[PDB]
Amino acid sequence: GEWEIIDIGPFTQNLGKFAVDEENKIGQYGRLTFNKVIRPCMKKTIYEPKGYEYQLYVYASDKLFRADISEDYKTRGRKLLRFNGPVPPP
Repeated sequence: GEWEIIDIGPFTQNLGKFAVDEENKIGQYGRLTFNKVIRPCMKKTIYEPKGYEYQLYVYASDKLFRADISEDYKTRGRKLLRFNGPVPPP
């Protein structure tokens, strides 16, 4: 469907790593150390253009953040859209 809760296994954990790595290039929160992605994790399907958006809760340097990631359907390239926090536990 258009909105879907997905698993928090390695694929999702690696999305969270990507978000923290990208956030370290902006440096808003200093040098963040990736800890863990936790539930819930949301996958939005984009039909035009084909692609996905992922909304994650990711612990980094033992703080909780919300990160939004785009992934292109055809090339699978990723972008960090949004990285906010600390946020309350879901």
